This record gives sequence, C-alpha cells and structure tokens, in this order.
Amino acid sequence: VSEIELGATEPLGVFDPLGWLETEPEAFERRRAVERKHGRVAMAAVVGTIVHNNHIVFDGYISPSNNLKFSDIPTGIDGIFSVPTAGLAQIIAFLGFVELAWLPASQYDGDYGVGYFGNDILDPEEKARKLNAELNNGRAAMMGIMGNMVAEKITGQTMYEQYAAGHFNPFNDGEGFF
Amino acid sequence: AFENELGAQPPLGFFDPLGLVEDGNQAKFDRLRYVELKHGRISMLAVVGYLIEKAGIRLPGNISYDGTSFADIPDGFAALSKIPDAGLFQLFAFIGFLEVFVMKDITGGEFVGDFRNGFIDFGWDSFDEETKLKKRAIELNQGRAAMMGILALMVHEKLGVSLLP
Amino acid sequence: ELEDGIGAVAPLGYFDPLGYIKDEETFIRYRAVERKHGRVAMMAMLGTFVHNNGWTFDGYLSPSQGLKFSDIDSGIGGLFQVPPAGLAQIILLCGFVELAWWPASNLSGDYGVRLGTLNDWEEQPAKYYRQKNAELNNGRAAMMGILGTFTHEVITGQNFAEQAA
Amino acid sequence: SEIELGVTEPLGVYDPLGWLESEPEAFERRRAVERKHGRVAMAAVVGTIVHNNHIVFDGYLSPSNNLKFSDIPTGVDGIRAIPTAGLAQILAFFALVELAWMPASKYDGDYGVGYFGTDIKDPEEKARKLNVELNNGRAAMMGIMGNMVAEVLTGQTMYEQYASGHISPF
Amino acid sequence: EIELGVTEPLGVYDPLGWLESEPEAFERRRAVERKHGRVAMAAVVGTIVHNNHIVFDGYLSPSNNLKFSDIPTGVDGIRAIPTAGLAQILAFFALVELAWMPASKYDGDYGVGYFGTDIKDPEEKARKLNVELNNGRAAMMGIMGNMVAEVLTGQTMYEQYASGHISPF
Ligand code: CLA
Ligand code: CLA
Ligand code: KC2
Ligand code: KC2
Repeated sequence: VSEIELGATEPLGVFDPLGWLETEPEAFERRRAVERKHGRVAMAAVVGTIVHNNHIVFDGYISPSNNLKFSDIPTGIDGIFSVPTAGLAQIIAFLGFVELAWLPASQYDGDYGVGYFGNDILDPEEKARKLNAELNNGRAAMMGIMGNMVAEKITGQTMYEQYAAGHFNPFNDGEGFF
Repeated sequence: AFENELGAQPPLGFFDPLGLVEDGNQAKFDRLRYVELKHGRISMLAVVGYLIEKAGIRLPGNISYDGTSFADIPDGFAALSKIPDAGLFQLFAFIGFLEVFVMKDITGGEFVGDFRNGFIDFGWDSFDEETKLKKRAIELNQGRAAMMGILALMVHEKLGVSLLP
Repeated sequence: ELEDGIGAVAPLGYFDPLGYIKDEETFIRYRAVERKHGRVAMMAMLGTFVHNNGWTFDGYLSPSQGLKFSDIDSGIGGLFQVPPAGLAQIILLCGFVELAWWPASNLSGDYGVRLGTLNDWEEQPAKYYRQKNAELNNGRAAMMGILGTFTHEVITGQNFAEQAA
Repeated sequence: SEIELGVTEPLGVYDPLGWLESEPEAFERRRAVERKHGRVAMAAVVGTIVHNNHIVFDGYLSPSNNLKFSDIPTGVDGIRAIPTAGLAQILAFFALVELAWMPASKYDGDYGVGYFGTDIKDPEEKARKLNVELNNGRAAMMGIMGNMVAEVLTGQTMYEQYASGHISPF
Repeated sequence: EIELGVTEPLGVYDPLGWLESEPEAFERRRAVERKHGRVAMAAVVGTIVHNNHIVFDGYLSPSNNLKFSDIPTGVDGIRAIPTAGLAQILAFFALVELAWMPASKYDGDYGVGYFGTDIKDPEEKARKLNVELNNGRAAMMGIMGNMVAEVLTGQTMYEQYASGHISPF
C-alpha cells in the first residue's frame, strides 16, 4: 500500500489530465499531502454546514460580554465572520497549536499516530480501500463545500433559507441567466 | 508532430493558432479530441432539436399529468423555465446516467469517441479503412459546424436579431 | 516500562530534570504513583465538568435529610456536603475495590481491563504504546487541571460554574 | 466455500428440486439472486416495522405537493404516495449504487464493506455470519411476502390490522 | 473448563468435594451453573428495570384491558401475564432452547461469542469467562435475596426503597 496508487480507483483510475504525475514525480508526496489535508478540512466543513443549516446549535452565549448567543451566529458563510474577534483569535491559535504540535502539517504521509478509529488496518487491500475512501470522500467534500459556498453567494440566502424558500430549480426562477 | 490525424482538411490542415497541442503530448490531444467530439455530437443534436422546436413541431400529448402539454412549452431558453421540475430532474438524471454508464469506452475502442463497446453496431466493419476515416472526418466536421451553429442560435436568441426566416 | 519509553513523548522526552530516577525500582514506584494520580485526577476533572455543567440526578441524595442532588455544591466543597453515611459508603466501596478488585499494591497498574478489539495489542503494539502514553499524558493534564480548579476556588471563593459567569 | 454456504440445521443441504445437480453452473448467480433478495427483504421488513410503529420524519416529503411524511400510507400503498420526482431520485441514486458502488453483477456479494467495516478473520465465524445473513434473508423474504399478502387480503395495514384486533383469520 | 471459575480469593472452591469425586458430571454441572448465571443476570437486570419504572407505553393485552403499567414490578409481575402470553413466551423459548442455542450444548459456545466476536487472547478470554461465571453467581445470590426480601417484606424493591424500609431492625 504505497502512496502512488492511492486515490486511483474506478471509474477514472489514474486520473491526471495535467500529466503532473509523470513530469513532476518529486512533488507528488507534497501534493498528496495537500490533497488529503484539504479533503479532511472540507469533510469537516461540509458536516459543519449540514449541522448549521439543521439548526443544531448550542444553548447559551458564545460571548456574553458581546451579548451574543450561539443561535445569533448565521448558518451560512457569514457565520464564522460573526464570531467575535477574540473568539476567532482563540480558534486560530488552538488550530495552529494543533497543526504545529499535535497533527503537524509537515507530516506529509498523514499518519498522525492514530489510525482509522484508532486501529491500523493490517489487511493490505482493506487498508487501501479505506484510504481510497478517505481520498474520494475528501474530493467529494471539497466539491460540495465549494458548491455550497458558491450557491449561497449566488442566491444570496443560506442553505436553510434556500431550502425553505423552495429555491431548487435554477431555471424557472427569475434570478440569473436561467 | 500532429499533422493529418483526422483534424486536417484541404482548406486548412493542422490548424492550432494557439499552439495548445504543439508540444506533442498524445494524452492531451486525445483528451482535447474527446472533448471536441463530445461537444460536436451534443451540438449536432442541439441544432436540429432547436430548429424543429422553434419550427413549432411538438411531441404529441401532455408533458405532464397535471394538464400542461408539450405545445405550451415555448422555444429556446424559455423552454427550460416551463418544463416541469420533475421532468427537468428526469432529463438531467438520464443524461447523467448516460455520462456515467453508457456513453463511455469500457471495452477499449480503436480510437477516441468509439463507444460501441461491442454491444450496438450497425455494420461499421463493412466500411473499408478509407471509408471509415471519411465517416469519422464527416462526423468531426459536422460536430464543429454544429458547435458554431448552436452557439450562433443561442447568441441570437438573446440578441434582438433572429437568423431564422 | 522504562525501557519502552512510556510517558516520554514530544516535546520533552525523557524529562527528569531533578534526577529522581536512579534505578528501575524507583521508576516503577514513581510511575505507579503517577498513574494512580492521573486516573484519580481524570475522574475528578470529569466530575467537575459534570458538576459545573449542571448535570445532576433527579431526586434526593439522602431523603432522610431532605438533601436533593441539586442542593450539592458544584465546587470543591460539594463532596463535604454529602452526609457522613454516604461518605462512609463511598469510602467503603473505594477501599474494597482498591484492596481487592484493583489493589493499589499492583505497581504495574494493570488489572486485566481489556476492551477487546480496541486493545488489539497482539498485532498492533503501536496501539499499546499510544494508549499508554495517552493515559499518562491525560492523567498529567488532569492533575494540573484539578490543581488549577482547586486554586481558582480558593483564590476567588466561587466555583468554576459561577467563576465563568 | 460458497457452495457449502447457507447450509444450516435442521435442513442441511435443502434442494428438493435437484437443481444443485441438474444445473451446477447456475448456482453462482442463483446464490447472488438469493442474497440480493434476502438483503432487500430484510430492509423491507425493517421498513414495514418502522412505518407501522409510526416512526416518521417531521415535515413535508414534498412541500410543493403539500405531502407530509405522516400523510404517506403505512402499508403497501406507501410507495404510490411518493411523487414522480421522488421516485425518479430514488431510481437514479440506486442506479448509481447498484451499477457502480455495489454492482449487482458481482455474484459473490462482496463489496468491500465487510461486516460493520471489518473483515472476519476466523473462517468459521465468517461462515457462521454469512449463514446468518442468508437465513435471515430467507426469513425476511417469507415475512415480507406474508405481510404484503395479509395486507392485500385484509385490506388494512399492519398497524390497522393489529389495532383492530383482526389477527386470527377465523 | 476445569480452570474456569477459579478466582481469588477462593480459588478452587469445592467444599462438598464434587470435583475429585464424580468428575464426569462436572461438564453438565458447569453447564447448569453457567445457564443459571446467565438467567439470573438477566433476571436481576429485569428487576432493576422494573423497579425504576422503565415500562412500555401501551397495552400488554388489549383484550384483557391489561397495560404494561398494570404489571407489578415485583415477583407478581409474571403472574399478571395472560395465559396466551405465557404460552407465546414458552413457545418462543422452546424454539430458542431446543433449536437455537440448544441447552444440551454444555460448553455454552453458541457461536455468538463475546459481543459478536471471538476473544483472540486466551488469557483475556479466560478472564472474561471467569467474569461471566462470577457475575452469574453474584446475580444468582442477588436475585434470590431480592425475591426473599420482597416475599418477607410484602413490597416490591421500589416500594421497599421509597418507604425507607432498608434496615430490618
Ligand atoms: C453526421 C453525423 C454523424 C456521423 C457521420 C457519424 C458517424 C459515426 N459515428 Mg456517430 N454520432 C452522431 C452523429 C454522427 N455519427 C451523433 C449526433 C451522436 C450522438 C447521438 C453520435 C454518437 C455516436 C456513438 C456513441 C458512436 C458513434 C460512432 C460512429 C461511427 C460508427 C458508425 C457505425 O456504427 O457504422 C454504421 C454502419 C452503417 C452501414 C450505417 C447503417 C445505416 C444507418 C443505421 C441507417 C440510417 C440511414 C439514413 C439515410 C441516415 C439518416 C441520417 C439522419 C439521422 C441525419 C461513425 C464514424 C461509433 C464509433 O465510433 O464506432 C466506430 C460510436 O461508438 N457515434
Ligand atoms: C459536489 C456536488 C454538488 C451537488 C450535489 C450540488 C447540488 C446542487 N447545486 Mg451545486 N455546485 C457544485 C457542486 C454541487 N452542487 C460546485 C462544485 C459548484 C461550483 C463551485 C456549484 C455551483 C452551483 C450553482 C451556481 C448553483 C448550484 C445549484 C445546485 C442545486 C440545484 C442543481 C441543479 O438543478 O442544477 C442542474 C445542473 C446540472 C445537473 C449540471 C448540468 C450542466 C450541463 C453541463 C449543461 C446544462 C445546461 C444546458 C444548457 C441545458 C440543457 C437542458 C437539457 C437538460 C434538457 C443543488 C442543490 C443551483 C441552486 O441551488 O440554485 C437553485 C445554482 O444556482 N450549484
Ligand atoms: C458508593 C457507592 C454506593 C453504592 C454502591 C450504594 C449502594 C446502596 C445500596 C445497595 C447495596 C443500598 C440499599 C443503598 C441504600 C442507601 N444509600 Mg447508597 N450506595 C452508594 C453511595 C451512597 C451515598 C453517597 C448516599 C447513599 C445513600 C443511601 C441511602 C439513604 C439513606 C437515608 O436517606 O437515610 C440508602 C437507603 C445516602 C445516605 O447515605 O444517606 C445518609 C447518600 O448520601 N448511598 N445504597
Ligand atoms: C434517493 C435518495 C435521495 C437523495 C440522495 C436525495 C437528495 C436530494 C438533494 C441533494 C442534496 C436535494 C437538494 C433534494 C431535494 C429534494 N428532494 Mg430529494 N433525495 C432523495 C429522495 C427524495 C424523495 C423520495 C423525494 C425527494 C424530494 C425532494 C424535494 C421536494 C420537492 C418539492 O418541494 O416538492 C427536494 C427539494 C421529494 C420530491 O421530489 O417530491 C417532488 C420526494 O418525494 N427526494 N434531494
């Protein structure tokens, strides 16, 4: 189970339209590290957006000094920007501490001690299948989070508001080219 | 390096003013030719579809059980706003099914764009090699002409000027 | 356990600035003490989180004294509000477990608690090392946290639930 | 190890038709069909139990049609209540599933998911759980057919049938 | 097995000496002990559930106008079930006792394993088998004590605790 054959599954197989696998072989490790990192971050982001638009929110005040509740934070793109500056500073400080000490971003192979639910998959084919599942879900989540953000920007309403309004058909509505 | 490989014609031969394939990468040329042929087939379907949709020809019956019929659907981009949402989803789902499962090479073809897969064939082996190349060139050039034609039709729908008598 | 490097992780590895370790026996004694302290402090920290989150049982802790579970303080003085009979029962259970079921004389700290596939150590020794180090480090962090909680309640006079309010 | 799979007590190798000897080459696809039907029937039986226990989502299945999740009939007529777009979405999703992700042409039924994400290393335990799956699928096929026939003949869903007390057919 | 059930502080505890004498009956005696341990553990959990009033919402027997709440939480709860209900219980457990998980299988290994899997480590497997046996013994004693306490006091465990009648003095 080497890194070069991971992420090449059906139906596309080794899918490199740019041909960078054969002309830039030395940068593949860093590129796959970036791809896996983005995939994990985007999977977390997609789950977070699904949680937000379902109104699964904490009870209380995120910043009682600012008189701001968790429910006051928007469920769309502006939600992270609605957090107080001190809260954003704490979030980025903790995330940087994690990415520098606990899960060093310099660890390109992505093996941060833990495995899949804490277990190493001793079966080679099963290990490869689960790594490919991680990569494919990361790619799908990258596309999904990009689509969610772009759709929110274009429609001007969050995912929950868009779904409540019934704004699903891009053609019959009066907005945009269609 | 890329002369006379089905893109060359007597008026102009290998015509790559941008030099997008002049490097000589066979995989990139195959991808570009696949895109060109796919666009050409879609456009040569779209040209006749648009032409007979604007001519007033409509599929007989009702497009939906609620009462709306094919005759009520207008011509051009306005048609998409009047197709039932279930009907639009069914159209997109059928096209996606074709893209994912049907319109692809699974058994390996002798060139790019051959989707026969040994399942559906009308006797392409009856043609000789020159006739096969002639048919491929006809398909490709019809695809290019139809691409530009459907582009013109979609442009002039938005313009006040119409190219149809 | 010293040879396995248990408890020596990043950033500072084998960290004994005062030279307390002189042979294997003193390390075994100190590691047993540290592990018991870590387990107790982790339980204490989980208890403090539960208390200051307001998650309390419904009913009376001692109906004879009319003491509800909600009347117990969430601070360091909460346990001392438990009636002496209840404290005696708690001490009896703790003594029974720590003398018979999980005897404290077992300096190895291993009592056969295996979680099946969650401790697949016969084929994943890396899991064994990771879990031992995680247990020790969480115990150290919880010891520091419970010391800090006690210090906060002493210096401010108010429990963690109302110190953050 | 597939020919001896699904052979359990008290029947052992039960083949009254003699098709294990008449058509030995058709057994692979017949077992694949049996396993697929068993899985589908197990899911269907769980679905019927969930429906008749009135475990339904809150809201509208299709707000445009003003169709609550609770408005869908519990019995065999519940599939009719789903609008055309919903059925089209189900068909598209399961076409994708059963042609790409878990192809129906794989007659071994092994799609890489294992049993709760794991591969059973012990051959006897794996065989035992495969036999459990097959026997449960057979029982679920019989049960779902019985539920459908009982609803059709009685004219009422399982919830209505139990609530009315019409259990004994005499 | 012979070494199963041997645990500190008692070790091999055979006060009446039925291990060195008549050793051929040990297999069935251990099967009976394990069966009773499992049954008594289930019974103790059932009593705890009953007296905490975790009950199903509805009617146990609508024809008899009997609700799950009407079933006593003590030893009289099994007597409140209708005859048809008891017959259904007996039929289902005749199936689960003769066909599935036969009681004649004295080793107790019905293929379900421990939470669906086999314990690969022999030491861990032996330890958990000893845990099962000791918990079964504790639950046997506990269920007998609970029954005797309810019979003598005349009130269920919930009623016994709520009334404060804990000390029998
Ligand atoms: C003018 C346009 C045009 C031309 C010349 C071609 C030509 C070709 N296509 Mg093609 N195609 C087109 C449009 C066109 N296509 C469109 C619009 C689509 C999208 C629907 C496709 C989708 C498509 C696929 C998916 C595939 C082809 C393939 C082929 C090649 C094999 C032909 C074959 O099987 O032998 C045919 C042999 C015969 C003897 C012909 C039989 C006579 C026909 C069946 C009766 C029609 C007679 C009638 C007078 C014609 C009416 C024309 C009218 C519709 C305009 C051939 C080079 C296949 C390929 O590359 O395989 C090599 C392949 O896999 N095409
Ligand atoms: C990762 C997967 C994913 C998924 C499941 C969705 C899902 C959705 N997106 Mg979306 N999106 C994604 C990624 C994704 N997005 C990405 C990566 C982007 C770019 C960053 C976008 C950008 C985007 C925009 C800008 C919009 C959506 C919209 C939508 C919603 C309606 C989609 C629809 O009906 O369009 C159907 C479209 C297709 C199936 C694509 C086919 C396009 C072909 C090539 C041509 C079709 C046009 C053609 C000229 C007409 C042919 C007619 C013929 C079919 C008869 C739906 C919830 C729309 C929405 O919510 O508004 C109501 C909307 O406006 N998305
Ligand atoms: C350490 C874990 C622990 C266990 C395993 C355990 C088991 C049992 C059993 C079963 C064997 C019985 C039968 C029993 C009975 C009573 N318990 Mg325990 N009990 C534990 C802890 C506490 C604490 C902390 C308190 C407490 C109480 C009471 C009272 C109330 C008397 C009254 O209100 O007069 C009664 C009757 C409270 C109390 O002591 O009141 C002064 C109280 O504070 N218990 N308790
Ligand atoms: C098979 C699994 C499945 C998937 C994976 C899936 C995914 C998505 C996604 C992608 C994230 C969106 C955005 C989406 C949206 C809508 N769905 Mg799905 N859907 C599935 C199944 C069904 C069924 C069975 C029904 C249904 C419906 C609707 C309606 C209501 C329209 C309306 O307001 O009337 C809307 C807007 C109902 C229906 O279409 O009724 C007309 C209904 O019956 N859907 N659906």
